[PDB]
Amino acid sequence: AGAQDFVPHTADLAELAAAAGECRGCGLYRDATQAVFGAGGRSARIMMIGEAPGDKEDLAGLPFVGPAGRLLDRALEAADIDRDALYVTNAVKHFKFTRAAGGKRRISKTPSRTEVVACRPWLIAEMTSVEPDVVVLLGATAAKALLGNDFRVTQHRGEVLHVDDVPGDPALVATVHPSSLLRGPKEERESAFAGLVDDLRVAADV
Ligand code: SF4
Repeated sequence: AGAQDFVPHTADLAELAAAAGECRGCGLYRDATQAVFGAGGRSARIMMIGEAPGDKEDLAGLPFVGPAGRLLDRALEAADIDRDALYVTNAVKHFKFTRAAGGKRRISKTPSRTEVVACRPWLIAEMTSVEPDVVVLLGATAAKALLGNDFRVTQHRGEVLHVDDVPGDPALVATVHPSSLLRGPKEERESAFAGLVDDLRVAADV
C-alpha cells in the first residue's frame, strides 16, 4: 500500500532519497518538480518533521528553505540548536499546490490523510535510519501522521509524548508550524515565536 513497495531495504539516506525520486506511492509526484527528502545525517539526535515541501523547497530540493525555514532558523538559533546536528524532513515528500491569477508563488495545498498514510513508509524508513531520541512535529499534519488523525497540537503544547506504534519509542514534541508564525498581529507572532523556542528547548532537553 502507498509508497511501501517503492521504499528499498536500506538505511542509507542517499539511497532512500534517490529511491524517493522514483516514488509513485500517491498522485503528488506528477505535478511536483522532484521529491524533497530530508536533510542531515544518521548521527542526528533530533528529527524535525513538517507537512510537505513548499514552492521554494520543490525547486531547491531541500526542506525548509523559504521564509518559514528562515524563521525556523531564528527559532533554532535562539534555542541553541545546531541545524547541522538535526535531521529535517516532511510528512509527505511531494509538493501539492495550485496557482492563483496574480500570485507571487505556487500556493501550498494541504495533504489528505490518504497522502500522509501513503508517504508514511518514507518517514518510517527515516526514523529507522536516524534513530532519533526526540521527534519534533511541526504543525497539525506532521503531528497527526504519528499521533493520530484526531490529535490537536494546540491542546498538547510543550508536552513530551510517547506512543507505542512509533519506531524506536522516541520522545515526541508537537509544536506550531513555523509558517503559522509568518503572519498575524505582531504581539501574537512574538508570543507564538517564544512558544516555538520553548518547545524546541524541551526537545533538546529530552
Ligand atoms: S508524496 Fe510521498 S507517497 Fe506520494 S508520490 Fe511523493 S514520495 Fe511517493
